[PDB]
Amino acid sequence: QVCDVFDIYAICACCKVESNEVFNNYTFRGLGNKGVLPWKCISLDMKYFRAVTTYVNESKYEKLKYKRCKYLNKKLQNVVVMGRTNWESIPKKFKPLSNRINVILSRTLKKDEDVYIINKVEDLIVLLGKLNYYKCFILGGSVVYQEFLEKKLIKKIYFTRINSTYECDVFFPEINENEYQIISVSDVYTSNNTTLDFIIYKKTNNDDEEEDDFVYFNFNKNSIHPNDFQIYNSLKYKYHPEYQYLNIIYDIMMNGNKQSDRTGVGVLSKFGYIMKFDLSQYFPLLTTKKLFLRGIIEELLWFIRGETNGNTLLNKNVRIWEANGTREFLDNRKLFHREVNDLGPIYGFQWRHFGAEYTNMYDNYENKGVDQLKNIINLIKNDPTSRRILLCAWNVKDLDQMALPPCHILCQFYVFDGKLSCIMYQRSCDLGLGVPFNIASYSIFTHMIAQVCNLQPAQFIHVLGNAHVYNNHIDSLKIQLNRIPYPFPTLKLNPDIKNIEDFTISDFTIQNYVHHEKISMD
Amino acid sequence: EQVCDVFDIYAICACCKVESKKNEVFNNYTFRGLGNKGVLPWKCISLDMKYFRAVTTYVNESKYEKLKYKRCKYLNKEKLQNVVVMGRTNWESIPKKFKPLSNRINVILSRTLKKEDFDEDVYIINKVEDLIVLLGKLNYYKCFILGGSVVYQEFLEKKLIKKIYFTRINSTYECDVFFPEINENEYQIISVSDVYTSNNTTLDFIIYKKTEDDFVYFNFNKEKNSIHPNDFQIYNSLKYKYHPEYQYLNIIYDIMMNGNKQSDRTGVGVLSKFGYIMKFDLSQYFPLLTTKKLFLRGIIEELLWFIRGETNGNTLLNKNVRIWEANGTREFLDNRKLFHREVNDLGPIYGFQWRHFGAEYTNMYDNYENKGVDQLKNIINLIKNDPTSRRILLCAWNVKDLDQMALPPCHILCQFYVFDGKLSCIMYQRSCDLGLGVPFNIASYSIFTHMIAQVCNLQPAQFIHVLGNAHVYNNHIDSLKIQLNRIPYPFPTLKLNPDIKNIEDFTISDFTIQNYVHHEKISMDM
Ligand SMILES: NC(=O)C1=CN([C@@H]2O[C@H](COP(=O)(O)OP(=O)(O)OC[C@H]3O[C@@H](n4cnc5c(N)ncnc54)[C@H](OP(=O)(O)O)[C@@H]3O)[C@@H](O)[C@H]2O)C=CC1
Ligand SMILES: NC(=O)C1=CN([C@@H]2O[C@H](COP(=O)(O)OP(=O)(O)OC[C@H]3O[C@@H](n4cnc5c(N)ncnc54)[C@H](OP(=O)(O)O)[C@@H]3O)[C@@H](O)[C@H]2O)C=CC1
Ligand SMILES: Nc1nc(N)c(-c2cccc(Cl)c2)c(COc2cccc(OCCCC(=O)O)c2)n1
Ligand SMILES: Nc1nc(N)c(-c2cccc(Cl)c2)c(COc2cccc(OCCCC(=O)O)c2)n1
Ligand SMILES: O=c1ccn([C@H]2C[C@H](O)[C@@H](COP(=O)(O)O)O2)c(=O)[nH]1
Ligand SMILES: O=c1ccn([C@H]2C[C@H](O)[C@@H](COP(=O)(O)O)O2)c(=O)[nH]1
Repeated sequence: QVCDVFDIYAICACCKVESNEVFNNYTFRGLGNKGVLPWKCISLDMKYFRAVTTYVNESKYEKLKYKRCKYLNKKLQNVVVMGRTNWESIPKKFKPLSNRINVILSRTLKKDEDVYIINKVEDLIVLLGKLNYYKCFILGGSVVYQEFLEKKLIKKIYFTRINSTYECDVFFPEINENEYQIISVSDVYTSNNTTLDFIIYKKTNNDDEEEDDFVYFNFNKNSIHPNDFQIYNSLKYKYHPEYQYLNIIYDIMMNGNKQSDRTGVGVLSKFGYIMKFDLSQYFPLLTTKKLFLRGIIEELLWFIRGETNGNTLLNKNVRIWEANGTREFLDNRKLFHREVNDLGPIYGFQWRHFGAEYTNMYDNYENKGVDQLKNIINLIKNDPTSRRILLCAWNVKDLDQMALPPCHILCQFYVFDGKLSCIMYQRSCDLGLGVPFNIASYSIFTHMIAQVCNLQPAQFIHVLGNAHVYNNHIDSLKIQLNRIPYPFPTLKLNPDIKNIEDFTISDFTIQNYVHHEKISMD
Repeated sequence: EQVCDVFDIYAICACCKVESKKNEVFNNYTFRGLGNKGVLPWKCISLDMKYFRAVTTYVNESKYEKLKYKRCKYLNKEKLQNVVVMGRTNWESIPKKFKPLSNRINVILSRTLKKEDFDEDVYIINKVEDLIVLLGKLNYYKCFILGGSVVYQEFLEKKLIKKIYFTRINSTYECDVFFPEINENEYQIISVSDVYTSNNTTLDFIIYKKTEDDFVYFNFNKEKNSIHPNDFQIYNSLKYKYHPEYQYLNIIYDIMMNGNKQSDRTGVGVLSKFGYIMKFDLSQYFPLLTTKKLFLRGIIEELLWFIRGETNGNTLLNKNVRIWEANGTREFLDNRKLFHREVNDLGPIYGFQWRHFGAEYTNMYDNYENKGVDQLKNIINLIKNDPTSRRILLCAWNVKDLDQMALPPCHILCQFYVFDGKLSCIMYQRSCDLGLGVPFNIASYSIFTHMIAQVCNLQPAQFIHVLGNAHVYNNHIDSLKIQLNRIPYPFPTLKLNPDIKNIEDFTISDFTIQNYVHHEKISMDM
């Protein structure tokens, strides 16, 4: 086939377009608006474009030309192909595209030279056949893209997913998932007030003596069916940060220890993982299934007021703590003298009143115990290089009085160069149902603390102690592992809030959340 | 072109330590024992046999034509098996059932015996040069010199070895023949394996050496201190850095190269990073760092004092353990606003939180029996009676008591994990002095894991070290540059007196560190 011989690739940047809402690859399809780009200026895409359409490997060319000659008969640059409309839109100082053989497909133009013009697609394969070039990149225009994809002349699409909405005239054609497959996903980035990532579609099939040393050092190296993780195992580059979560799921399914549970539910378990999410580049809200945050934010606000009254949450239809406050749950816990939905000295109490005698959920605890939360905020503002900036919910004295002992043992904070990072240590991690919400909670918490200390959020670092997958989440997680993440959304806080106690539900906005379908984990 | 590169001649050996401990010096020549009375110095080390088999039988057919090409070129010409070469004494030592070595072309060096003296499928050669002639006329992948001391010695001196695959057997036996002293300018270590236990010894495997476009695109955005670099020449020369000690050393390198400059308490300045995990397999080795000398008497006395629930610094000072001396002084306590604290009364620190969390601290002499929560007793009962519990945590960070402590704990919490009769331990460290504290902290929580495992009738599995604020002191940088260019030794082992059934019944004499091999003392302070 002619795209393998001549190495014809497409490179495009697609934004989202105006009108639950359902998402798919076609979500990202905006190319142009009235002759020009639909977006202001996205310098990381500009930079990826330059490096991709510029890169040549002279050491690799011998093989390309042999192939090209054998198929025909016998300083290195790439070729770049544009439609006339596309060519028009390009400024001036960049106009004869640097270090690239500029080919222009037009039925109207002809002429300068060293800069080629072609009347038909077929007349590109002729020109390719007569040039020394490394690879051929189609820079498009909708029409150019439309016709090259129709003719099956594309080996890979280098597709930038610009995760924001613009007014658009012209759209990338709908890539058929039967003709092309995604093999690679980049890291997620923030450039010019949008997140974005870089994915690669490929056309489907329808002094190395230290290599033996590797084998020698490997001389001593679960009824899951990997063949069911086909999309997951096929991917070459899984750099999207959502793979930190998905890879842990894969590791527990493949290598996890079979253990029984309180009920006899059964888990696969492992011990000790770290995930790190860059809050400067994205908000890490899982995209491989639908996640809701109103509950999560109300829980955090409830913690921050130091509440222990489950009814405050139930009256707002936040039901996270409902099972933990029933008569039966508290009686099983030997809390015979505890009122229904009185969760005892849990998170909120330990954050605002650590060490105070707990009475009931209605008592006035003002100025009682250690206000750890106010203390960690003062340490951050007045002693940011302190290695003592910890918020601890694990009150050993109070554990038996809590509806249950906290899963989220502590937060530690780190300040460098006006930036705030947070470690949270979780003793017990329900990878299928809990951990996704848990990453979102403490990611939101890191933004709130950062903003009230006039700092920028940097990393949220999640340490997993007992890390388990429920045997009844395994089918749902097989489905989830075979979905390709989308670029992450962004979190906006109302910028007016400079005190940790002044946030309300309306101060929080998730932007550009693109996600696959809700999964019922059981 | 060199004969050893055309014909791909390698040596493979296993060397133990030899007969003669207080102020003892170690170097690569520590591991030199090859044999005793015409057999091996040790009974069975089955993992070394497994490794020897895998190296001497492995072939990549799809790389042979390339090697054929090269050999023909050099000689002026146009199932695949390795060759193995043995001295006659070596051959006679091998049990009958193992001869000739299966799936290998067997070659024996002899003058006294000829081919009529052998029943087996073997080539007899009476000089080194006839080996080279033979290799020139055989189809084979690689050639392994399996020794004899006389065979190794004559193949090294003649520069006919491209690499030595060297097993370091970290135990002492009676030897009468020895591997030649390797010349550090002829041969250099390029690679070091994981550390293993086999047949009640630790061992590792080192290698001496004779002295895609899509990937590029996804790295389009690749950008710190680099304010000492390639002072790490040996560190950076190594290809495979698999010894678990590199978990420690690689974090040091990461902090030096990418660390953030910040002030701290003392005002001495550090390089800092946030969030690391190390994991040590206590079933396979005791991770006592070997790139500098460490002593354990003090850290074991500290641990026993923690378990006793003690806060009296004078108890350690009377055993000549000074770990807590500086945090016990009038000036230290007064600068903490502990004006009403007696000298060396460290307040409600680790041992108090482990035995009496929640009790009102009075003084270091009070009897706190049955006050506060005995967390230590609770986790031992949880491990025995509820082993799948996700609540097996021992926590020293008592928020209420922080200001009463000489200083707040660095070692915040231990979480335990039980599967299949093995105990693992995560310890979370809020603040980690990589150059001085962390080496001791690894050894301390590794021993604790052993103690808890034994008293709950479990075997130790992993000690998992989580580092929060991980820092290198600027005054330690030159000392750590030295340490990082040192090649780790196979780790020692830890034995406990097995008669101890209760966490509280341990004493210093119940602990033995065997086969500690290390580089010399470093003063971290210049
Ligand atoms: N987001 C992205 O990655 C990219 C976006 N764009 C945007 O898209 C728009 C440009 O694309 P769109 O309007 O389709 O225009 P195109 O660039 O696809 O241009 C179409 C023109 O190219 C010529 N042409 C097309 N097919 C042939 C053929 N088969 N043989 C000979 N000539 C042919 C004709 O020129 P003639 O008129 O001379 O006959 C045709 O009118 C702009 O808004 C631009 O900024 C462009 C590139 C990439
Ligand atoms: N730990 C380890 O990795 C290893 C240990 N060993 C141990 O080493 C000991 C035996 O080794 P060591 O005593 O040196 O003896 P060797 O195995 O080195 O064999 C020595 C004999 O081989 C013959 N030989 C050597 N070189 C030549 C030559 N260039 N030309 C002709 N013949 C040659 C001679 O045999 P002849 O006298 O018949 O001419 C010589 O006496 C044993 O204890 C064995 O268990 C051996 C290998 C590896
Ligand atoms: N990933 C990706 N794919 C695409 N195909 C396009 C794209 C979009 C429109 C026109 C062109 Cl030529 C390329 C873009 C966006 O980047 C642009 C767009 C328009 C002009 C432009 O300036 C000249 C390039 C200078 C240089 O590379 O040195 C850069 N992104
Ligand atoms: N790393 C390393 N290098 C060495 N050269 C030797 C060695 C030692 C003595 C004789 C020989 Cl042939 C090889 C050893 C230990 O060798 C042993 C010991 C016990 C059994 C053994 O298996 C031989 C048959 C198994 C097989 O290969 O099929 C090999 N270790
Ligand atoms: O914030 C939370 C609270 C709970 N869990 C999950 C982990 C376990 O499945 C269970 C806690 O049960 P124990 O570990 O207390 O037995 O709830 C979380 O993942 N996150
Ligand atoms: O067991 C210990 C005790 C102390 N430190 C080091 C870390 C810090 O450099 C210092 C205490 O730091 P702060 O209290 O200032 O965080 O002691 C350790 O690494 N481990």
